[PDB]
Amino acid sequence: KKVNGTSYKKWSFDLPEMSNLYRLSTPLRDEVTDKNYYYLFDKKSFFNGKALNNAIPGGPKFEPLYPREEEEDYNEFNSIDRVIFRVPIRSEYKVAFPHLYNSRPRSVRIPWYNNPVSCIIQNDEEYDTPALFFDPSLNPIDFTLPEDFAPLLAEEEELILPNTKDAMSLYHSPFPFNRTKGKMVRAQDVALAKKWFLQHPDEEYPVKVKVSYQKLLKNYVLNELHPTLPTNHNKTKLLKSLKNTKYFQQTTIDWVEAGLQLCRQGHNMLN
Amino acid sequence: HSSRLANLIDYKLRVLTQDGRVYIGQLMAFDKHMNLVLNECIEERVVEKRVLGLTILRGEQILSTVVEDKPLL
Amino acid sequence: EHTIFTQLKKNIPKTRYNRDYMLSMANIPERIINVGVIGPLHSGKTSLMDLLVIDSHKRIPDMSKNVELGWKPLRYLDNLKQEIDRGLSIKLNGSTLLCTDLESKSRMINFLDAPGHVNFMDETAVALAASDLVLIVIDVVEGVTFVVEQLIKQSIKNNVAMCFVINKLDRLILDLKLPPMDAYLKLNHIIANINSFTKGNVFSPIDNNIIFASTKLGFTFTIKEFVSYYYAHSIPSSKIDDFTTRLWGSVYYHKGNFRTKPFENVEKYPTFVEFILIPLYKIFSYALSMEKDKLKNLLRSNFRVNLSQEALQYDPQPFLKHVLQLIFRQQTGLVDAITRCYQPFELFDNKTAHLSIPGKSTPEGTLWAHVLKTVDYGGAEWSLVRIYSGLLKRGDTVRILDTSQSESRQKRQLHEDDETPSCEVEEIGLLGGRYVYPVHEAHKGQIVLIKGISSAYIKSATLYSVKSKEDMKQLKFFKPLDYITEAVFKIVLQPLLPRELPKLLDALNKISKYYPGVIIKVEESGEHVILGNGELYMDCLLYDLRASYAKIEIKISDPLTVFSESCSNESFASIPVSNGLSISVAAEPMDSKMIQDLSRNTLGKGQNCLDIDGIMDNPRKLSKILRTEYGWDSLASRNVWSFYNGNVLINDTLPDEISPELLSKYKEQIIQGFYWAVKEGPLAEEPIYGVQYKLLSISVPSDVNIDVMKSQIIPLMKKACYVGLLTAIPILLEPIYEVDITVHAPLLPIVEELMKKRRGSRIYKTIKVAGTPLLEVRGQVPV
Amino acid sequence: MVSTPELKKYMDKKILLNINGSRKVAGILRGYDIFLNVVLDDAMEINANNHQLGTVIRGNSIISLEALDA
Amino acid sequence: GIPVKLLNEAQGHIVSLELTTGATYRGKLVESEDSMNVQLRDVIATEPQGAVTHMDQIFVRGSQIKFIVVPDLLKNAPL
RNA sequence: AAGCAGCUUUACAGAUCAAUGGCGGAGGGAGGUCAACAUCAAGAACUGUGGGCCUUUGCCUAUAGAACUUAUAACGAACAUGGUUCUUGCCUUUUACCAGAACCAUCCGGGUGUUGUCUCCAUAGAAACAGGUAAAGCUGUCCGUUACUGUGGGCUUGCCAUAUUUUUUGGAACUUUUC
Ligand SMILES: Nc1nc2c(ncn2[C@@H]2O[C@H](COP(=O)(O)OP(=O)(O)OP(=O)(O)O)[C@@H](O)[C@H]2O)c(=O)[nH]1
Ligand SMILES: [Ca+2]
Ligand SMILES: [Mg+2]
Repeated sequence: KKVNGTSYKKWSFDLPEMSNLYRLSTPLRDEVTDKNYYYLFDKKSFFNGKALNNAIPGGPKFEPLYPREEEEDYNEFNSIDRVIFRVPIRSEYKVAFPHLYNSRPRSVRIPWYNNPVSCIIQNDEEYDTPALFFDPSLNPIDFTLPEDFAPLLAEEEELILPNTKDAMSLYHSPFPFNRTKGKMVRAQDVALAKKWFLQHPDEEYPVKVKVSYQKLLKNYVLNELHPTLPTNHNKTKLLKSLKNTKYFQQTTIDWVEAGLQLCRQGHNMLN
Repeated sequence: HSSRLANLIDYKLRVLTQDGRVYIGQLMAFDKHMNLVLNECIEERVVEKRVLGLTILRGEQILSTVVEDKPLL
Repeated sequence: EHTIFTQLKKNIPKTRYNRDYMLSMANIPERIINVGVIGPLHSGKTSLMDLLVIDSHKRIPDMSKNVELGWKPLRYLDNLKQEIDRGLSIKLNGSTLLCTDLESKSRMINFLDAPGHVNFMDETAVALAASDLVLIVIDVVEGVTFVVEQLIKQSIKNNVAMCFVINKLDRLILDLKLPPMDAYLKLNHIIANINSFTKGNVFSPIDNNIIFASTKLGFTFTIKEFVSYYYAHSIPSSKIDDFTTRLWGSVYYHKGNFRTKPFENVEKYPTFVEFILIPLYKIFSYALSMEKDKLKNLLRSNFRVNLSQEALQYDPQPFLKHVLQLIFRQQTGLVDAITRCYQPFELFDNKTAHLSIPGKSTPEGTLWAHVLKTVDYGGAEWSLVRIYSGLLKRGDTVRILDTSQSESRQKRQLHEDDETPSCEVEEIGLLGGRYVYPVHEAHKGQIVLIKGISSAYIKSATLYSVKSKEDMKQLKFFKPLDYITEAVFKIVLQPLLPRELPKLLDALNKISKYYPGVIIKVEESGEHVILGNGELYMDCLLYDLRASYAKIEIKISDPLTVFSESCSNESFASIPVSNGLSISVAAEPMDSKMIQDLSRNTLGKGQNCLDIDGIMDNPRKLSKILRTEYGWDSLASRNVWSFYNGNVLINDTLPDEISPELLSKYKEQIIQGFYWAVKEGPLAEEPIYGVQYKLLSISVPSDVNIDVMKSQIIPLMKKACYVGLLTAIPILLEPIYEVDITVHAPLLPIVEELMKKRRGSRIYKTIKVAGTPLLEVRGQVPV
Repeated sequence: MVSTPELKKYMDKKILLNINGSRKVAGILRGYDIFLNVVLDDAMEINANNHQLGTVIRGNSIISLEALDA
Repeated sequence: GIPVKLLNEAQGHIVSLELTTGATYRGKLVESEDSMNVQLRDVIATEPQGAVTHMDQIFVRGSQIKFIVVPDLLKNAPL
C-alpha cells in the first residue's frame, strides 16, 4: 500500500507521514513560496536581460545577442533638445515592460505580469495554537420548525481535528510536499541546493559568495534556453544488449567489492 | 406506489377521457395529479379522426388508460 | 504564432445540450439574456466563465490532465498568446451557452468576459453597452476597493442590472485562517459596504442578489440553491420559502424556534453560520484531514454523495475540488439569480434611450443593429454586433454608418438618397471562446460576429436596412461610445527604415480598430503619435504593432503626456486684432465648480440636470440653472453661445444689440473658428482647457461678398482667441493619475518614501482593510 | 400557488368582464385577490339594456376579463 | 414534475387548449403557472358551433383548462 | 437515516433438473531494478465507422473510442558532450581552449500499451472444441450461479399521509326534441 512493489516505481503516502517528512526536511526546503518574490527574477526576465544586454542586479551577464551596435543613423528624432528628462529609465523598467521601454527589442518574450498579493498566515513557534485563530497582524474589523431538524453536520461536534493543522500546512507547501502520491526519481535527479541560488542571496554575504550565486544562475539560464530533446528510437541500451550474450553473467555483491574490482580491472587494461 | 405508471413509460396507449374522447399516442411523462403528456396524438369522437401532435391532458379530464401497443425501440 | 484556435469544424467540442434546440431559442426575444462579467484585477472572472463552459460541453480537446484534476486553471477565454504569457485578460471574449435555471427552464445566454485591469476600461465599456445584466465579481480578501466603486457607478449610469459574486472564499479559510464566526463578520462588512454605493436598492444573500463562490475549487452557491439541494426535503413544502429568509442576519435557532436574540445557555451563533458556514468549513476540514473510509460514510448519509474509488487516491487539492463539485452540482443557482435579477420591461427602454436619442418606438419591421467593436477573432477580422430589431440574414445588403458621423445625421432628421454606404454580410457566427459556430441568420437581441462590415467604420457603427422611407424620419442613430478612461500616456513613433512607412500605415489603422481606446494622431513633421491608458497598455499595443500587424522595426520615444492650456486671470488690455475685421476677445478662468461638472458632462446639480449635448435647445431652462446654481449675471446667462471641451464662449458685446441678423448669419462661421482654435492653442499647439471666453467687440466691413467673408473670420477668430489668451497670464496644465495601493501594514512607511521621491505626489486615505493584514492607500501622482 | 397573478397594470382600468352563465359587466378594477376575485366601480352589466349599478365580483365563476380600450 | 415544467419551456411559442366549457382558443403564450393557469395574446376563440371571435388578453383557470397543445420541436427538451 | 414492499444480488433450500434469459468464463490472482514489440510534439494537433459528392486519394456530413505527454507549453519539476557554419576572445603554429548564435547529432534517463516469460499463492474450472488478424471470448459452440419462490445484505426506489375554491371524496341527477 505504500509503494507498488520491489521494482520501486511508484509510491503513495498518508497525511501524518507526509507531515513528518515535511517537518524533517525544513533546513533544505526552507524557501520563499509566493510567486511575487520572483518579480523580475524568474526565467523570462533573465531571458529578456540576455536578449537586451541589460543587467538586473543579482542576475547573470552574458555576451551581447546582437553585438553590432556601431551602425547608427544621424537623425533628429531622439535629439536631446526635444527630450524631457523627468524620470531616469533605470534598467529594471526595460525588463518589466520590454516593448515599451526599449527601442528595437528582438528575441524578447512577454513576461508574466502580476500575482495576487498573498495573505497566507502561518506560525512556526507554538504548535498548540488552533488552526482557526485571529492573527495579531490582522485588522480588527413567528413560526416554528419541528425539532430534530439540525445542521446537516451537527452530528460531528468539532471542526478542528488534530491533523487538520498539518493538512493546511501541507496544502501551501511546494512540490513535492503538497502531494501524497507520485513516481520515483533517480537520486541524481533531485536538485537539493538549486532552490538556494534561484533566490536573492543577502546583503551581509561577502562578495565571494555573491559571485557564486550569479555563476550558478548563469548555467541555469543557458540550460533552459537550449533544450536538447531525446529521440524516441533509442531504446537499445548497452547493458541490456550485453546481457543477451553467453559472455556476461549476473550476480549480487557489495558496492565496495564492486569498486575494488574495477580498480583491479582497469589497471590490467592500461598495463 | 407509482410503480405501475413508470413501467408504461415510453409506450403507446389508449386513454379514455371523461368527455368521451380517447386520445392515442406514446407516453412521454406522468405526474402526481394524474397529469400525463403524450406525443403523436389522435382523438376519436364517435368514423372520424383528428391530428393534433403533442398534448398534455389533465388528471381531471382523464377516465382511465389502456395500452394499445408495446414499447417502441 | 498568434492564438490557440480550433480550425477544424469536426474538432469543435460536442455539447451536452442540443445545439439546434438552442438555436431555435433565438426566435423568441425574451429567452435571450446578455450578461457581462466585470471586476477588478484577478478577481476570478475568467475562471468563473470556465465553470460555465466546462459544464455545457462533454470533452474539450485542449483540456489537459493537469487542469482536469485542478492544479492549473483552464483559461479558455484567454485565447491570445499575449494573454497566456502576461497571465492577464487583455481582450473581451465570450461564449453563447444554453443555461437552465432551478425550475429547468432553458435560456440562451451570451456571456461577455471583460478584462479587469485598470488600463483596459475601454473593454469594460464595450461590455457595458452590450449587456442587459452585469456580474460584478469581488475578492473577499481585497474587498470593496475604489475600482469596485467605479464599476458600481458605471452600471447604474448605463441602466443595467447588477448582481454580485463574492469570490475566493478559499482564501478566507486556508490563507487567513479565520474562525467561522469572524468570516461571518467579514462577509457582513462587505455586503454592508456594497449597499453604501447602491442607492435605494438593497443587496443581500436572501434576495438572490449576492452569490458566494470559489472558482479555483469550482463551486458557486446561493442560499436559495443550497436549501433546495439539502434542506428542502426534511421540512415540509410550505416552509421552504419562509425558512430561507431567516438564514441571513441576526435570527437564531436552537430546538425548533426562531428568535432575534441569543438563548441563556446555548452556544450563540446566527443562522447563516449555523446552517451554512460551519457545514462549509466541515467540508474543508474533513476533506483534508479525515480518514477516507470515515469521510465516505458522512458524504453518503448527509449529502447523497458517493465517492468513486478513483477519487480516493487523489492528492489533497484535487480531492478538495472533487468533493466540493460533487456537493454543489452545477451553476444553476448562479443561473437562477440572473433570471430574477433582471426584468427587461423596466430597463430595456432606458438602456436604448442612453445608447441613442430617446424616442417613442421602433417600427420593428426594419433591421436595426449595433456594431460595438471590430475583433481579431481566429485568423480573420469580425465585428461584434448586438441586434436591437429586425432580422439579419447571411447575404443581406446593409447600410453601415460610423457613429462619429451619427450626430450630424441626427440633427438633419429634425429638419433623396442615403449617403451611407452598403456592404454585404459574408458570414455570421456565434462566440465559442476558441471557436466560431456558423449560423445562417441572426435575430433580435442576440450578440453575434459578422464578417464583411469592418471596412466601413473605425470604432463603432449603426447597422440598418429599410424598405420604406417614412422610417428614415423614424430611425435613431447610436452615439459615440464612452470609454470610461481617457488616453493621456504618450509615445511618438517613427519607422526605422523610411521605406517601411507604407507598411506602418496599414498596421496603425488596425490598431486604431482593434484597440478602441487608442488615439492615433499624425503631427505635421511626419511623426506618428499613439495615446493610451498606461505602461501595460502601450506594451501590448507596441507588441501587436511590432509582431502581428507590421513585421517592421519602429523607433519609439520616452514616455510622455498631453498638456492643456488655461489662464489664471482675465485679459487686461482687450486688444483688437485685424486680418477689415476687428475682433476683440477677452478670456477668463471658469469656476472650480464649473469645470468640475463639464468633465462629468452633467450640468446643474441635484434636482434639475442638463445633458451636455442638449444644452443649446432650451435657452430659458439653461439660464434658469446658470443663475440659480452658480450665481452668474443674467446678461451672461442668456447669452452663452457655446460649450466646448472644458471651455465656454459667452457673448457680451454691443453690436448684437445693434445688428443681430447681420451677426446671426455669421455665428456658424464664428463657431467653426472657435472650435478650430481651441482644439489647438497659442502656447505649444496644445488644446485649451477651462477658459471663459467673452467677445467684447466686433467690426465688419461694408459691401463685401459673404463667400469671401467666410474665409476671413475663421483664422481671425482663431487669432483673437490666441491674443485673448496670451493677455490672461497663460498657464500650462498637467494630468494627474489617482493611485490605488494595496500593501501590507508594516511596509506603510516604505510606500510613503516612494510618494515623497516623486514630485507632486501626495497620499490622502489610508483604509484598514478589515480582517486582513493589508492596507488600502489612495493618493495622486502626475502622469 | 399563493402567488396571485399580475393585474396591477390593469388596476384602475376599464374592464370587459367574462363570467359564468354568459354574464358580462363593465367596471373599473379596484382590487384583486389570491383567488381572482375583483372589485368593480361603476358597475354596468351587459344585458342590450345597460343598467348602471356602481360591485364586488366573485372569482371562480368568472372566466376572463378583457379591455375596452387598448 | 414534467407535466408542469413542460408548459413553462413552451412559453413564447403558440399553443392550443381545451376547456371544460368546450371552446378552444389559440395564441402565443405569455405566462404559465403551477395551477395550469394561462396567459396569451391575440387569442383565436372557436366555440363548438364554430363562431370565430377576437380576444386581446385572457387569463385562464387551472381546472377549466382541459387539454393543452405544445410545440412539436419541444419534444426533444430534456426532463 | 429505521421499519415494511419492490428492485438487485447473495450464503443459499429450491419449481425446472428440458429449451431457454442475464452476469461472469475460453487461459486464476498479485507481483519482478525480467524481456520482445508498438508508440510519444502536431492545422490544438486523434484514429475508426456509415452516407453523399468525384470516380479510392480528396472533400462534406453522421457517429464510436481516445491510454501517456503539453500553456509562465511537454516524455526528465533533471540536465551533459560532439559536429558543421558564422561572429568573437587569447595568441609562434596544430591540438587543447574563450563565448555568443544558427542548424544538426550523440549520450544518460522516462511514460503508456501489448504479448511472452519468471516468482509466489491459489486452485478443478467447461481454462473443452473450432475459425483468424498486426492484437484479444475477435467469433461460434460451451459451461459456472442460474431465469418463479422463503431467510439474509444494500439501495436506484414508493416521495413523507391535504374530504372545506385550480386537478383524487364529485355541480351531480333526470327529462325532452331535431337528424
Ligand atoms: N485563492 C483563489 N484564487 C483564485 C480563485 N479563483 C481564481 N483564482 C486565481 O486568481 C488569478 C486570476 O485568474 P483569472 O481567473 O484569469 O482571473 P481574472 O480576474 O479574470 O483575470 P483578469 O481578467 O486579468 O483580471 C489566477 O491565479 C487564479 O488561479 C479562487 O477561488 N481562490
Ligand atoms: Ca452550485
Ligand atoms: Mg480575466
